[PDB]
Amino acid sequence: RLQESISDFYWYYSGKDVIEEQGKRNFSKAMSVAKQVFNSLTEYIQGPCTGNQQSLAHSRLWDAVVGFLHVFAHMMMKLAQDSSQIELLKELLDLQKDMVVMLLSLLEGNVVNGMIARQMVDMLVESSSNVEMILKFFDMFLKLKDIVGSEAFQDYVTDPRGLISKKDFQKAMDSQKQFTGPEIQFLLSCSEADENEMINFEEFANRFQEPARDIGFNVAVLLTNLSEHVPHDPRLRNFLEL
Amino acid sequence: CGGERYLDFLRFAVFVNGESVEENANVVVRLLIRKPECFGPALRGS
Amino acid sequence: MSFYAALIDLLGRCAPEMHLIQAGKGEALRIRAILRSLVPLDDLVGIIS
Amino acid sequence: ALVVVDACKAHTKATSFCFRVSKEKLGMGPPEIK
Amino acid sequence: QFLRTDDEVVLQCSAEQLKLCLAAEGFGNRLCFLEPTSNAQNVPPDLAICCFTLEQSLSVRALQEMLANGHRTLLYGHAILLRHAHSRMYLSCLTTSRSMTDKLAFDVGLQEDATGEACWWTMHPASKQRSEGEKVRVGDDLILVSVSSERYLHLSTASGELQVDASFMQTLWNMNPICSCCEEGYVTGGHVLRLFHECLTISAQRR
Repeated sequence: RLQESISDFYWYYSGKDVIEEQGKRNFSKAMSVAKQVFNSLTEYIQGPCTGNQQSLAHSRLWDAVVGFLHVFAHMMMKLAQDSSQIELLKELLDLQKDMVVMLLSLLEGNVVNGMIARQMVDMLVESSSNVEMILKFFDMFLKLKDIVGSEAFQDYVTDPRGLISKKDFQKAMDSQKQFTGPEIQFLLSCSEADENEMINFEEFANRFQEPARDIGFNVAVLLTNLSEHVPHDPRLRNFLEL
Repeated sequence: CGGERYLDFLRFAVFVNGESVEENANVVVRLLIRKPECFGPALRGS
Repeated sequence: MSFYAALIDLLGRCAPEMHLIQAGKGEALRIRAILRSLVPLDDLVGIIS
Repeated sequence: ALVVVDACKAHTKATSFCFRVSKEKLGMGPPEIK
Repeated sequence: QFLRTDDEVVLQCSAEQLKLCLAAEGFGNRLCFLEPTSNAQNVPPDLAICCFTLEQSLSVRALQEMLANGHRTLLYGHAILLRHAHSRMYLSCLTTSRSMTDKLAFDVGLQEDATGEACWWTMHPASKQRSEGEKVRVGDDLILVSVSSERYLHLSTASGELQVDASFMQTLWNMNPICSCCEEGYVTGGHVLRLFHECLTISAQRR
């Protein structure tokens, strides 16, 4: 009942651009209770009590995390447009940390090719559209800090403060052609104009490197632990190369 | 005469200072069409 | 004749305000749609005459 | 039906055809016919 | 064991109880009519214009922005756009009424364009058996309400014979799935095909 509640709150704010003050604080109250119910869910499961392990699996957790995965791939791709949403984004990602740390412990201590691990992967292929969006979001802001340190950007900085113009940065990331087509203008809207002569790639490379660290950590722990438990599966081989 | 001691109260529930409130006007008309017997027997088929 | 008369006036003053019709807010012109459908217009002419 | 017949009076006992591969004494479906 | 998006389904009501359904003419007589399938042993029922597919199932808050600006399995309290299979157009409620009784009830029809002010149908459970938010088990008694006119699609009885209408009166229905995800290049029921071997015709009294 929390999931379709707050996803209904997302559709109300799908239209307009920014989130005001009272809508922000009602959304912070919305997940600080959801952080508690995940923390209390994983303590029924933390000791390997198989009497609870194969009882959550037949319950309705599977569509519960699916609806939570739908708002996670849309909120962080909308809350990354303004510098005054960041402390909410600083506390949305750790909620997503605190739901996969449950999801680690659900499949722990099992056999190599088990059924819990077999029903662990069908959510990943049922939500295959919007697990890509979080997987892309961990790529744009990790490829950037290697591009911005390369020697190609020194052939584009001319200002003494490093304020690369937006008209020059568009050809810059088009030159080092590791990116894609439509992604490089989404990165334009994630910067700040300040009369359009400034993007200030000092802060823009590491504004998101800090808070997205440990949530980006344990998703590698998922896709490893699913791989070397259930091998020879085609759909998991269609994930980790992204 | 039982309705005239009910519908007078609803008249003060969706109207203040000559302006019609909107958060209450929507919710009252959902209810009294979910049960059509709140309308009289002339509204069902006289 | 006072019950049906005092039924209509609350259906009257629950009709949405006119400046919520210039904005096409889908409730405010579907509440009017149901409210226009219940009592026809010509029957209102018979009472007032 | 041994000819075609009116659909308003075509009984099961009147007409009931059936696909087989020979004539021996005899949810979603299984994928048999190609 | 459940219902499913992109399934050919068929409406069924039962009311002198029988087994009824909803077929539509298409390209002329867009007002929907009713047909009985309780008598399959002596007569075939023409059910080939009675099959409906499922396209969208989304929540009643989600579609407002859709009116402003692939397998999602369906739950109660959702909203459903369902289309006619043969005639290709969508089912909808209407504005006028041929009730001839001032019974304050519109009558369903079909619509070409999917500009969905009125061609959406929401789902509702029968009693305290199930409730809001649970999934839709196969073969269940539902209640369908229009989003626009907010009426129930119900079976009319008192007006001589029986037909469908759109009023404030509850009426159970059914889903009864007839198709699913078929396989590559096989044969199923209800289709249309040829009979080569140079074929198997009939003439242009033509028996």
